[PDB]
Amino acid sequence: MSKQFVRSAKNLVKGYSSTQVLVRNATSNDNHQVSKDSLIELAEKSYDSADFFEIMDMLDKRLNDKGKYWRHIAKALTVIDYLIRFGSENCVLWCRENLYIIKTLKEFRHEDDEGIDQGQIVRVKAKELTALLSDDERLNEERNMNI
Amino acid sequence: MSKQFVRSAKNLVKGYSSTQVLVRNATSNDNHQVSKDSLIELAEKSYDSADFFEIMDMLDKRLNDKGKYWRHIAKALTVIDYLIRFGSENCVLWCRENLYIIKTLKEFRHEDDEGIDQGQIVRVKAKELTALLSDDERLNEERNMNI
Repeated sequence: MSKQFVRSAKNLVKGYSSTQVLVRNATSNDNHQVSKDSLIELAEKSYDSADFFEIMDMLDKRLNDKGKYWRHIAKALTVIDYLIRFGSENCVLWCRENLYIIKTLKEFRHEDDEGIDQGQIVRVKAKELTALLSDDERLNEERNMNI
Repeated sequence: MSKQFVRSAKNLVKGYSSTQVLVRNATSNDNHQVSKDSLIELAEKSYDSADFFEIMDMLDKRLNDKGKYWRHIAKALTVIDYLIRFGSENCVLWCRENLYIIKTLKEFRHEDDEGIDQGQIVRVKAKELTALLSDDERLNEERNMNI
């Protein structure tokens, strides 16, 4: 039967739009962090009312991932970082609502494959992130010096 | 209000089709493993392009199950074995893309409440399956002599 579309056949089954996929691509399961361009492109779609909502929800679905998928949670936090600094005000306030999800990720355990502390990058980045969040002074200044 | 038929409602509320239900029943949380009949049924329905997609996703939605459901992950693997061995070629190529889910299952931790680990049953069938999967020569010979 047909062949190379099968990658995109998957996303259709679950009903992911290209915006949901670009987030799913940005938070991939490999190691390469997030591409420099993908972030500003998600920064643009953060203003787009429809896309915006698709983005936020996908990160929350990515933040509450298993112990095994440390990289989803690793990349997700860098994405959430780029939006609160470059994207819309909508982005910051969203995080403030479900702030407990980030505070919980401070303590993430995954030293199982096969002993290496892989889940520290998750802990540290979250702690590093929410530190930037809770303060009001350092937020508004960074945004003014970006746009 | 009603009695035994309420079971079907549970599968209704989540919007499960006949095939989506047959997958969940064969790949249930019992230790009896799948039925030989249920295998060739899902192998046959694998040819049907409508059912074909439901199966893969329901097998995928069951491979990333929690620690507690070790029996789901085991049967799901042994199911994919039958389809890569008997069913439509479409199935095999599906697996080649979501190989990241298969590769990671080589290791899997499950301390078993009573004090055991199976645990390995999940680990081992994965290792044994992908080893069969990765080879191009073993596949093409296996199917031609079965059809």
